[PDB]
Parts: sequence; C-alpha cells; structure tokens
Amino acid sequence: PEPTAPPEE
Amino acid sequence: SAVSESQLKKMVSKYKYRDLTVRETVNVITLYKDLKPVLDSYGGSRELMNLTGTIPVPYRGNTYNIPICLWLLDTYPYNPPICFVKPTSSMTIKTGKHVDANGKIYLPYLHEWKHPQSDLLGLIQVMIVVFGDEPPVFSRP
Repeated sequence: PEPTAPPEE
Repeated sequence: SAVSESQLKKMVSKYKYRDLTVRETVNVITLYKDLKPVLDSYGGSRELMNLTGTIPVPYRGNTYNIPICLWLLDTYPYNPPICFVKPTSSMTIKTGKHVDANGKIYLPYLHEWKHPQSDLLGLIQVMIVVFGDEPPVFSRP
C-alpha cells in the first residue's frame, strides 16, 4: 500500500 | 516489522485506560495492516499514541489508500479519537461535510461516541463507507 487518492473531479 | 503488545503498553503508559486502549489498538492493526501505532507529540504540546497509515477506500470502481492519523487521547476509549486525513505531496484535502480546512474528520460516529458500543473498528468501518461516497482527499491534477 502506498498513499493514493482519486483524481480531482 | 511488527509491533509487540509489550511495546504498545509502554506507549500508553500515561493512559487512564491502558488495557482497553491496547486491546483495541491490537484489533485495529491486526485487521488494518497499513495502520501503525506511533508515539508522537500532539501539536507539539504533549505525547500521545496515534494510529498512522492508510485504510482501503473503494471509490468509483477503484480502491484507494487514504492516508489518516487517529489520535488516541489518554481518555480513550471513553472519549473518541481525534482524526485527521493526511494528504501527501501528490494530493490535496477536500474540505467538506466530513473534513475541515485542517483535515480534521467530523462524523456522527465521533460526535455521539459512547463506550463500549463505539470503537475504532466501528469508526474505521464508517470511514470506509463515508469516504467511499465522498473522498477526503484527491490527487493533484
């Protein structure tokens, strides 16, 4: 696991 | 690379409810492999133990590892943890219903927190559902 976030919308 | 219960008991030496805090921490880190207990200075004011890392949050067909920090007050589990989303350099905090400008998390679960019904496993379960609908952070475009 590596910090990840959804693409800006 | 794993924390022993002995090391956990040392971290909460100044806590009011030690066995209870250790018990729940063990449960959390066992189920959520990416959360790690760390003793650090809270706001540079005083030492407290917190659970740091990421929790898996499914959003629009994909799973994201949202970076979070759960501060366990020395009154845990009688008082809820102070929780923050912790954006990395490649993401930004999405201020909204459940997250303020500082990244502090706000949830009904925390607001009406009451031991022993309320616990960290329950809180994280809620975060996964709630953040799954409204991510607390987004990757920089």
